[PDB]
Amino acid sequence: PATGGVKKPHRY
Amino acid sequence: LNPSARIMTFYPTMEEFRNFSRYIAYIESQGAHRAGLAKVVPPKEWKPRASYDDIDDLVIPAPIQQLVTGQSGLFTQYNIQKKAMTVREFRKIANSDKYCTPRYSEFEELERKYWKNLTFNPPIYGADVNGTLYEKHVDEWNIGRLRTILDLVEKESGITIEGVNTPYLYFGMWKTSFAWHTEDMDLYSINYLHFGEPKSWYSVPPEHGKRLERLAKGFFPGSAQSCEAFLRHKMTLISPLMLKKYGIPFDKVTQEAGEFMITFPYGYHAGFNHGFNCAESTNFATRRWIEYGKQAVLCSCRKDMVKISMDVFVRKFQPERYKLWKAGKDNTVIDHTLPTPEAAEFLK
Ligand SMILES: O=C(O)CC[C@H](O)C(=O)O
Ligand code: NI
Ligand SMILES: [Zn+2]
Repeated sequence: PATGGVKKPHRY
Repeated sequence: LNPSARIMTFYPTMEEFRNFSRYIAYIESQGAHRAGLAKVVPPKEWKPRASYDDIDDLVIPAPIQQLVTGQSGLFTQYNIQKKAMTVREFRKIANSDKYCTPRYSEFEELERKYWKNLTFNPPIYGADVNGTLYEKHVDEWNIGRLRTILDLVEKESGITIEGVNTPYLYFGMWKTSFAWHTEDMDLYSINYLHFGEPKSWYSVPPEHGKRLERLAKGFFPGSAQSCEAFLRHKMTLISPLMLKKYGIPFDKVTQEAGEFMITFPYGYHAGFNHGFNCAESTNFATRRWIEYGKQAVLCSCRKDMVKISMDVFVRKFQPERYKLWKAGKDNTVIDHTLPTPEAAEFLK
């Protein structure tokens, strides 16, 4: 989709 | 307005503190946005919460141990997720002798110790925790609901981008850090230090942001080759000594409990916490942001990265440029000096 995701960066 | 482009601090009255977007327009008409970062001390009468003693059971689902590898002022941070824990348990470890703030006299000293031991004794950071410590009764500068044109994303597409259009909590401890970056979609951001030890910031004037990106690109060739916007990975740390050495203009400021910090579009910043504390943050926008949002360089080497369709904003606030924009023929060039249009009220 065109809008979305989340600020929290990918964590190891 | 602020030729020095130095970080500015403001002291609004309760009457000025009530209209959020209007005050932002005011400080921008004073050149606050030039430094890419500004501090706003709220009126003494203002309090977002009555007391912060009723949160010891608050859960920090995904704490991260911050491992750092590097040398000569250039570092890369790897955030290792640890088992969930409550604020109570985090507070105990944060204040423990092994992770507690070192002894010092002046900030310059603590700053030196930070850059000296940042790769040693990896700290834990209760970062990106969904939630707010604001009492649902407060209507002034409420991070959970600022009412800026950014709401168009939720109110129109029914999409919620956590941390961007929703509040995030950050529980830090000595040496915990946030790497160099600009907000997603180069939006604004608001940071309030609820309580605890301070948080120091480093900021690069937006009008000089490109030369920081080029310096970063140079230092990390591989990362750049794999992703033009690798800095959005939020894993890059760069010391002020390195910045000065390569001629990158910048300034520093220390935020205290009870103070607000505002970052502006394309404003690069990074920093660290002096000790146990808690901050609430979220993004927001103004009419001036739209252009930055349209030209924002994005990261696509990863999934789940924040992506916002600029269609609703261009169509609404730039109807006479929409057709050319959709056609990919919009050649607008941004002037980082200009304040948001809403500031014309304070220009006369
Ligand atoms: O305080 C942190 O850990 C990150 C704060 C964020 O960079 C902001 O712009 O509010
Ligand atoms: Ni930020
Ligand atoms: Zn990427």
